[PDB]
Amino acid sequence: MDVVSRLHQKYGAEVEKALVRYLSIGLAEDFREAVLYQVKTGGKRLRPLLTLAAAEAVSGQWRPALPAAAIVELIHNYSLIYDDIIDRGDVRRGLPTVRKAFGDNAAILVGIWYREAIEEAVLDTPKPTLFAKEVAEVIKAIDEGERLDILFEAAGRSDPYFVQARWREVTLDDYIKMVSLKTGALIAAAAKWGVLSVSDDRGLAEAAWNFGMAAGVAFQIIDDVLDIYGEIGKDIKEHKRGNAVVAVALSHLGEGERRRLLEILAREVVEEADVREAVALLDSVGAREEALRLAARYREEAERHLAKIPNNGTLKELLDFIVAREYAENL
Amino acid sequence: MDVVSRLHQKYGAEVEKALVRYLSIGLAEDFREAVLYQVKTGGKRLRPLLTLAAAEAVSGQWRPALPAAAIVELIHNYSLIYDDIIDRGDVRRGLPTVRKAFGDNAAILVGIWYREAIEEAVLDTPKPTLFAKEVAEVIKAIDEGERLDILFEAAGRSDPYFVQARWREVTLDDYIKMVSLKTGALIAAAAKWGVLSVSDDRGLAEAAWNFGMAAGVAFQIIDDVLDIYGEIGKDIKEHKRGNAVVAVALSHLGEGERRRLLEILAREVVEEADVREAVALLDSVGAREEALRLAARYREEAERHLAKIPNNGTLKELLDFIVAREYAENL
Ligand code: DMA
Ligand code: DMA
Ligand SMILES: [Cl-]
Ligand SMILES: [Cl-]
Repeated sequence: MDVVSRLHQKYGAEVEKALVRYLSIGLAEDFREAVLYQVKTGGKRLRPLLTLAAAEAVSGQWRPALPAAAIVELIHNYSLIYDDIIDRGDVRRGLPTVRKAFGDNAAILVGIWYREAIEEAVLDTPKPTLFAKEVAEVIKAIDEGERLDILFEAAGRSDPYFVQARWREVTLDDYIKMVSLKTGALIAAAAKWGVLSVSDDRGLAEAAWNFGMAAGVAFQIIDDVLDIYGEIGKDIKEHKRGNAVVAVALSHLGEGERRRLLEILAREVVEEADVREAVALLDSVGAREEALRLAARYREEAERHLAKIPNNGTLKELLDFIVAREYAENL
Repeated sequence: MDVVSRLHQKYGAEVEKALVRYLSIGLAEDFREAVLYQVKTGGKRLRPLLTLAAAEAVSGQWRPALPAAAIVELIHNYSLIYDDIIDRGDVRRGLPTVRKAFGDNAAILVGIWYREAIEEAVLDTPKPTLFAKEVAEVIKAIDEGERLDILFEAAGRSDPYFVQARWREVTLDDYIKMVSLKTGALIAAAAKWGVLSVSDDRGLAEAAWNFGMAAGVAFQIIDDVLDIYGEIGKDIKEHKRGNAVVAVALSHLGEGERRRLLEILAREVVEEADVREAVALLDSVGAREEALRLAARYREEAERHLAKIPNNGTLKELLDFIVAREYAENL
């Protein structure tokens, strides 16, 4: 029994109850199914589990962190609803997305509703004005990270802004700034908010934040590796320079090899043979191994921050699962 | 010089400054133009003017209400950004909409940003946790009102939810519930929030709320009359049962006339001759005059609530302008 299965057994029912409770406030009966849909499609709930484990580590209690746990999971799902609209995603967690089942525009009315459910949860935390400010900052970080990820694409969008503001160059630093915002900030928030729910120790809150950030970066990097070396080459087909292996490669490839890889990424339809050729360019500079070493760097940073947090056994198990440690080292 | 021109001269520059200030917090330079766009396209700013006039009426000061004034105008514009996406609107205030100039999906990233700018303004008010709760309630009221308005349509959408959840019947009561939410609540909030910014008198806050609600309903009704009798018959072309004249008519028309009017509204493309025929049905039961009498009812209610508020001269001028009193009585 993994730490996730165990924490789902301990915290799960209460997490699901809290999500429904905040979303249900003021919710019209004939809109209920549409609004509850995104939280009824499953998910690992890793973020709220992290929130509750962090609270429990520092204080021995997890229940006072339930409102914070619902905030972080509701923000996750709010971002997913709009992500599916923007990317026109049809499937998630093996089921139709909100935009697919209900329509793009119905999905927007749902997303708008989620942000106010998040606000109800904020008002239900131990420190409402502090949570309110951190929620605004984290949502803006996610929005900015998403903006950057799209502008780091090499092709494939029909929004004049995404086309015209597309960045000319994407460095490894750029890539790290982007994933810290898009993926890291909300995982940093999950940990930090668990601590804030049960403790006024600022040092512990800051350690939990730094721990979640680093873990989220390590996770995204690994995810990016899978999304290249497996459906082989999914991020190449999708024109992404905001991919760790690609960004690593672009930093090492010679001028002609560099120009070629960008040419492939910018192809309106990327063929199988384009993928293979792109992967060969990546391998020609050992980009995959370098990406995985970068993931190790952040995983080790997460561990140093985590060492500052008391009673951290369960959080250490979650970290290993989150950064898919066992798997990554096997690769 | 009308009350609006006068209040724009007094409050305007400070209102515009506050909008830019909250939106600018944490705003990336290359996203600035896209995000500031919706507030740089003009607008009467009637809502924040009402906020500031209400504060000034009860306390003699308007500046402490600037954060509340920015909240209400930012909510207005947040709702407009998504309204333009959902309705695929190309033009607003004589210029391209955000979705038009930047793209539907860029518009979403902008809308997401507006809600967090609204939250920064909330944190800057005299009573942050109270404002935070009222903002969540009012945004949910707008979202629900919008949901109802779309489900009150007789045709014309491609979202499975809008088609499948479309209401079978739309009564006058239904119509009033809908406009109270879609239009009234935020105008009620504008007034009430001005009072809350400078006073703990609950009776005055409640009077300002009731005053703004009633004014917003009267305004929407009149707007609906214009949107029938003038571009003649715009709401008929757009399949709206959520129109005061239409809703009045449906309540009085005989079975065959009633069935016919609905048939016209449900026509996938409504022709000129369908409009004229629809208008004749409306006139056959004096629906326009009845709608305007309903607008008078709410305008008179607004006045009774307004009478409970001290030093109310300017607020009375705004009310007349808001419910286009002079014009309505001329019609
Ligand atoms: C933090 C982490 C490793 C999450 C993995 O799943 P997900 O959050 O991307 O998706 P879901 O919400 O479906 O579990
Ligand atoms: C409250 C009221 C009578 C508003 C009229 O203008 P609007 O708010 O619909 O549009 P804009 O924001 O462009 O002035
Ligand atoms: Cl507990
Ligand atoms: Cl003042």
